[PDB]
Amino acid sequence: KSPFSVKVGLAQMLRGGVIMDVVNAEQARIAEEAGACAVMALERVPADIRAQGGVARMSDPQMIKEIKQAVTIPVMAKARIGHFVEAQILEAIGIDYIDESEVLTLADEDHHINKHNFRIPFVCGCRNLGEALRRIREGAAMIRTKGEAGTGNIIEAVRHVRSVNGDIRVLRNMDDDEVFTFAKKLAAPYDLVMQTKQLGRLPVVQFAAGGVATPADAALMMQLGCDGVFVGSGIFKSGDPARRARAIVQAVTHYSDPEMLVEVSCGLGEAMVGINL
Amino acid sequence: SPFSVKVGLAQMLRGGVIMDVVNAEQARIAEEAGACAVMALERVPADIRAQGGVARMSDPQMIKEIKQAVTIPVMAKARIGHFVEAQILEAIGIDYIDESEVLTLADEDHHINKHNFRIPFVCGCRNLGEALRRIREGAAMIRTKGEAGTGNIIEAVRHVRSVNGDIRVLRNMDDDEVFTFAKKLAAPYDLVMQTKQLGRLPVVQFAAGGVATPADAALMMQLGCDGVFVGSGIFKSGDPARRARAIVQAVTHYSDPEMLVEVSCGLGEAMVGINL
Amino acid sequence: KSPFSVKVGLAQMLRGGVIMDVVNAEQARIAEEAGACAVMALERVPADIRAQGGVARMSDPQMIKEIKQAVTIPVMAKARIGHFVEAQILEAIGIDYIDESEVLTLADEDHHINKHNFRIPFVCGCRNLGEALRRIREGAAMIRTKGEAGTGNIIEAVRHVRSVNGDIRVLRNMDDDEVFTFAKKLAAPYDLVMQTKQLGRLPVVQFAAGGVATPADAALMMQLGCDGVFVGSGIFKSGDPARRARAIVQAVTHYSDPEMLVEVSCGLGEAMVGINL
Amino acid sequence: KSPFSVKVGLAQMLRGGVIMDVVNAEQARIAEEAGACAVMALERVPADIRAQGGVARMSDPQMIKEIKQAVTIPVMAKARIGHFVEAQILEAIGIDYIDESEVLTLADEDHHINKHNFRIPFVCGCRNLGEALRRIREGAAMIRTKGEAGTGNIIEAVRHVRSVNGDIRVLRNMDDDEVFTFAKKLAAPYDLVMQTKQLGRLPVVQFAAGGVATPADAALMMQLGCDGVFVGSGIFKSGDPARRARAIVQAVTHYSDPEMLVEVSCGLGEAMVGINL
Amino acid sequence: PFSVKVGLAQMLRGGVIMDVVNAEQARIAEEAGACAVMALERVPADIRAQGGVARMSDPQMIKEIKQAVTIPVMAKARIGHFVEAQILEAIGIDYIDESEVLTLADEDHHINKHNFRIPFVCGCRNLGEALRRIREGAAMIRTKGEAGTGNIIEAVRHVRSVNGDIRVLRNMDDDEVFTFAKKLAAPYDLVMQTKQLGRLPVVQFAAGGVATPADAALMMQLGCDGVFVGSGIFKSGDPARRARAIVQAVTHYSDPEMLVEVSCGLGEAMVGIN
Ligand SMILES: [Cl-]
Ligand SMILES: [Cl-]
Ligand SMILES: [Cl-]
Ligand SMILES: [Cl-]
Ligand SMILES: [Cl-]
Ligand SMILES: [Cl-]
Repeated sequence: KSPFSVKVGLAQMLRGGVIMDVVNAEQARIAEEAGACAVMALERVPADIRAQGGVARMSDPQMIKEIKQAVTIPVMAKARIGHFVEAQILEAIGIDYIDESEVLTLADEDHHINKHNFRIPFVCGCRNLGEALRRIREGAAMIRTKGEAGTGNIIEAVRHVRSVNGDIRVLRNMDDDEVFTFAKKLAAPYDLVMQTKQLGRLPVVQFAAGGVATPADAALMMQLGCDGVFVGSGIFKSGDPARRARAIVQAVTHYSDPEMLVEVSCGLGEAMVGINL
Repeated sequence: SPFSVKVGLAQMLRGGVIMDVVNAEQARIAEEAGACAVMALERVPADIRAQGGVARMSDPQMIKEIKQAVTIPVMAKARIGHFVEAQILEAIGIDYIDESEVLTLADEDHHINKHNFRIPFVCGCRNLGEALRRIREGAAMIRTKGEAGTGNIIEAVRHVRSVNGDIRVLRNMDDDEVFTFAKKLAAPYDLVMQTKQLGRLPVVQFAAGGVATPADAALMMQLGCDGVFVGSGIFKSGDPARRARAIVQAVTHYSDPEMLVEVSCGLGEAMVGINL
Repeated sequence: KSPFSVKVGLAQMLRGGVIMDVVNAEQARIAEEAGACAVMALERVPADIRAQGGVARMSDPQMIKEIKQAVTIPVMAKARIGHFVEAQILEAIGIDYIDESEVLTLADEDHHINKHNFRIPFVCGCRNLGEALRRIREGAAMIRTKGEAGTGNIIEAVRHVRSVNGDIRVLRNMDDDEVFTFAKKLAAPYDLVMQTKQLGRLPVVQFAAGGVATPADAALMMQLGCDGVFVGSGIFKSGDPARRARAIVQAVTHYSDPEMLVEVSCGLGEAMVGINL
Repeated sequence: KSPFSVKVGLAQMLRGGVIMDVVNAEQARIAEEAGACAVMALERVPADIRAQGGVARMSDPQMIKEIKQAVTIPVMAKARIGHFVEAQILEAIGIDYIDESEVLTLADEDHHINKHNFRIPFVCGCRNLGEALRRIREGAAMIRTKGEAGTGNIIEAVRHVRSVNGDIRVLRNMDDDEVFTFAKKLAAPYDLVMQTKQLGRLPVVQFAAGGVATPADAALMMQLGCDGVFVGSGIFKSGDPARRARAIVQAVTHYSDPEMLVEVSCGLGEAMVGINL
Repeated sequence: PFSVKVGLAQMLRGGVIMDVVNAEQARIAEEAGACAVMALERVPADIRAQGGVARMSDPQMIKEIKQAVTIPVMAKARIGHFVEAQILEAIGIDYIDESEVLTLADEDHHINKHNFRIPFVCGCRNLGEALRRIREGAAMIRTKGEAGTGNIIEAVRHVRSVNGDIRVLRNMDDDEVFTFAKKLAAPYDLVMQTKQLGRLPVVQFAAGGVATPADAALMMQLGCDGVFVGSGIFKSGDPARRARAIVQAVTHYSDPEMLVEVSCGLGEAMVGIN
């Protein structure tokens, strides 16, 4: 198996999981104790990046090391889009995944990181199938929806999931002779388009992200065909994070069980208020 | 059919007022004033409008508290397209789901597939095409969208006259022209024809959005509605129990001006609202 | 005589009069004592509706009953445009006229009340001859100018009076064969256009309203050919309402007597400040 | 019976008929022998007016007298729109109807003839219900569709018939309170709009005209609800002009009988070629 | 019943329908193996070139064609001209084509085809249009293609559009079908029927610009049930030969050796217009 396949295989172990944003070791422990499949180490949640502005960069390696030592589940961290040196540093710290993330301040407007130059697997965002496939061709081993970051509004995530999955379904029964033109119109590599056609799904793990605020939101993403979910702001910017954390984890595990969804949602305290754009 | 059963259930609400309530005391006041059902929520449309934020399905705990406090039917709101919010609501054991545009839209392109549920749904509309599209998706009851949270009836009047006006056009239309009419409404032809034959919407049809006074409520009834929703209009007024009873009576006695005078007389401050 | 003629006849008794807005029984008494020909009962004057905003509706029947009991002159009250139930309620209270009024919040954007379904006479606003005739065909028994409400600026009333009267004068000597096209261009019913031509004036009583703030303003409206005037804000939002009320009444009665106009205007105290749009 | 009701009654005798354009007495005789209910005397058919251009006016009274003497059925003739003196002349010749016709050169861009000043009944064209009602208010006793003149293409006639009849149907069940606004939007007299509502059809005889080239076209107009048809150009250029005339007459009389329509259409010779605009 | 009319048209599957202007041509079409003939007084290439108003053909010429052959006879009525259709039905022909090559008679409404006993064919350019025509009572659908040019480009476009949207619909999330029906402006029930069947619920032919055997076989390889040919045939050295070649191309559409043979030495195709 190729080095890319190995990275793809590693991310498959996250299936059925919730990845939680954490700003310190206590939060990392709460996330792990609630049953998160991984933590995403950062110095500012997307809701605070949105509200405060400023330039948002890779976190101090010291804070990332503190998180990595506090838990036994995988640790991810964010690098700015195109900032291949930030990614070099992260990889050298010994974390498990890099998220080349649009919630940080864009560092390169025209090019993403060449992810094939790394041993560590990367996650990238997308809003549509063409974007997902372009990120994979650059070497992303996992894809998430961009959703809308820091608002608690699931609308954009739903749009992106339906866009990606919808185009995958179109591709499945398409006349093979029309696939060349479809690849052109997606601006995506033809070989990856054909692989997606043969598989009937994205050739890497696909998670939802952006605006998941409630257990209902998380389960909705799973019922729409995601492999798992990222939660950022939605937890520690809520009234009771440990309980809310557990509730989201349970919602993802038991996504097709309305009785369970009722139980975990019942009396959950204040959700993040967020912002309607 | 299971659809015809849901549609038959909603018929009991004809002649009624459905009231928004935020707690059990309010649910009791609504029931005692003679509401035909209550709509459980954590924020009235006037406060959603004023405060903003993302508005979602209410905590199932608060909904259970309301459902235990009254013996009339309980409805609750789910965001448009949020089929999992609807699954949760159904699992709580309430009577109706309102797939509601006053909450924050969750799916810009698709509504809930309401036929996948046992519980009946209410949906909003602004015109006949929209009403028929919602019914085809499985709505068992339709309301006007009106304008939410303003106390201004103008939009509800516009929507009621739009829906009823197109129904009246359809009634005497040349049959050969109905195909093109269905196309122009972007509505399913079979439901268009059913509406033509019936001379009205094939489900219960209520007014909603901006009903603030007994006069407003009776106006909606005189324009041909089966009943009215009231949200903000009550508990954001000076005396809600009194105002609640007055709206109920107005709907029951909608063609009786002497009664309308009596229930409107000395009612205290209506919601101030907003001219948008 | 037809029921419409009876209503028209009843409004003719207001000719030469001033109709005053009043918010309580004391004000109604002051208006009556100053010689108003009728009072218009309401919970908010147009200057306060303009300043405060909010939805403005039919007044509480209790306050209207209190006004009706406090005076022996006719009582009018306002209903929102198109709100035929508000009008039903007013008629059932036993007042003398309904004003289907644009100073309240519009209830029906496309249709006015079908005024022929009522026994009580209605007043409606207009800005031009076509609008006046459309209101009359719907069953208005009296017409007023819309003017500009709540500003104390007479400019719009003058515009509307000159527009209506000017088109009436055009109509008077017009070639009969051209009247069909004129009716079309006014979007007014041909029969009412011809009746106006034969009469040489509106077939109902015509009052000025909107922005009448001084005795000079009131007399100007009368010299321009109005049958009487409405005053709202212009009085009780002035420095001394009882004196100002009397002065306006006298100005309307003695509109062509400059010596009298001087006397009633002399030392009148502060007029409403208003707003120049 | 008002003088208008008498004119309207006279035109009702044409119901179920075909009116044919004729340029001389021989053609008038052929039209009558084929069973036309009336003839329309003119010096140029609409297909020649279209092709040649020039100013098209009232026909020479000599040629109209020659036609009127050649037949015992009613004789109509055309006057230019607004040309009330052409209409005076026609009436003084002693013909039976005047067509105030848009196929002649417009004489008054803003005003039609005041048809109430004449004893003779008039026919006017329309494209929609508002136009029809405006012509009737001016005194038209009969209405035809304008269709498209001189092309042999029935599309416009169908459009106009469906427009008029469609709006009549809308009007029939409309909320009475909404009829005022409907009259305004049609720019039509309210009283005539209400009369049409009560009757459920136009208050005068209504014929199709413009582009009727075949028996199928004629019967189509009748099945769409017309009282009869005008034919101009569609007839007289033929192998056997008399045969096409008879076929159209039979089609109108037997409009709901497909077997009869087959028979009269079978082997009819060349129809007018016409023009697709 | 509608299902009877739809069943009848299914017999035309694997066929070529040929435009004919007289009885000799109808005989040649039948002898060459056409599954039906379309009677008309002017081919679409002459309608295009000459202009004028184009209407239903004289019933006499239609009767002459119907007597000359034993295969089904179709004829054209103008869009919305329901009386032309009444007349055609009364002559006793087998199908009516409510046709856009004739001059449009109603800009806003088609014939209400359910009021007739005879099956109708209608044109389309896309799936929404096809479903609307079917709901009005069409028992068979054809591509509009481009009429009277001999250029297959528009037929290819329309076939790919219809079939492409059918394939999209087949594996679409059921919850998304309501919005898809709205966007097609098509009746939801017919959209769902199409989804369940995986094809149009009536027979679907290619038409417009089929000029060669290669064109005909291309339409079959793209998933059509058969083809219409108009202009493409009768102006020829040996009209009978081109007719037979197209029939054979449709029957043997996946056999390149056969396609070579029938195309070899065929004489001048219609010149047409780009
Ligand atoms: Cl940025
Ligand atoms: Cl929203
Ligand atoms: Cl307003
Ligand atoms: Cl002209
Ligand atoms: Cl009138
Ligand atoms: Cl055309």
